[PDB]
Amino acid sequence: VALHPHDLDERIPGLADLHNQTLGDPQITIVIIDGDPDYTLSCFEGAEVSKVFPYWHEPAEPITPEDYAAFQSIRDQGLKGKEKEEALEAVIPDTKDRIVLNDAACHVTSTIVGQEHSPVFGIAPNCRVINMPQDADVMSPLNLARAIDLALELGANIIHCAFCRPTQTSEGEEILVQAIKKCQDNNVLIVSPTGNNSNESWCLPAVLPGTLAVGAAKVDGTPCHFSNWGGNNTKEGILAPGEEILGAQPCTEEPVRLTGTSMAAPVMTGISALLMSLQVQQGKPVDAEAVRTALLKTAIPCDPEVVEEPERCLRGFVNIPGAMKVLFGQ
Amino acid sequence: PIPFPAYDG
Repeated sequence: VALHPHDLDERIPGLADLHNQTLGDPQITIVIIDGDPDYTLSCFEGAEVSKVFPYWHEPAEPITPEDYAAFQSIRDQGLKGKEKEEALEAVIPDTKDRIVLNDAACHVTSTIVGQEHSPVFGIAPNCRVINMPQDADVMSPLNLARAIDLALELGANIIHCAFCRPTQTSEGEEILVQAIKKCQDNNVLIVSPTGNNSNESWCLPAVLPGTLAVGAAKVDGTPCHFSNWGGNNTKEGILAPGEEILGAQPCTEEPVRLTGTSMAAPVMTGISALLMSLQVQQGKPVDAEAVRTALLKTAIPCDPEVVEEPERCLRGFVNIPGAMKVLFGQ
Repeated sequence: PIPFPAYDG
């Protein structure tokens, strides 16, 4: 029986049992590199969250509730594609792109640290979360590397990198590669999404060695058609719930369900946070690489008779119960 | 328009 009923218990075998053992520990710090979330929401009341704005950015003009209202109205109407961007352009041309970021940062941050009994109950609500907004080229590898270095200095155990910088290969700028290696050398996990390009292009940092790449799964566990895959996405990535994931949006207590690898990544950041929290609770040392390799090696591969291209599932669907066996002997 | 972070469709 689940002591902390979570929306993803039925889609994620072993989640409920893991929540019965922990909701996170404050000694585990997650730094989220994304936009600027809304801490006034009740899902963050009592959450140990704080913002650190990179000092080398000039802060952007605040965004009016009205602009957020406009964005959400166009979403609620279910407009999509060209029609959606013509709508956004007509009412909020100068803030549409920042709102996309900030909105997603709300959703992602709540998926991770949302407090129980609020509108959004996240995976790891008792962990310490530092948002590092990039609201103020901003996805350039230089700037992500700089952000990463700071996240380490801030004491990150996990760095959730919400960003996808395009690439047609596994090569990224060396500065970013060095930043990822630096995370491995310091026992810090980096999670990031594989992207929603349907393999028309790939993403940095997902495809760089060292990162935990995350792909998006449907409700039934099969991979979403748009979720990028192949190369290092497959070798070092894992599939997790990505469709219809519940989360927050700014300025309103009403939550919204979103779809994408950006919504699957946070779930894995959360699951990883709990596995690390459990190490602390049991006096074992915190070990990011053990957690990452445990998740990868126990991931369940898709059935070739159900999914046409199994490599789309990357190493496989997240398998908490296997992870628990490897790390804790359960 | 790239369908990231949230996919429409």
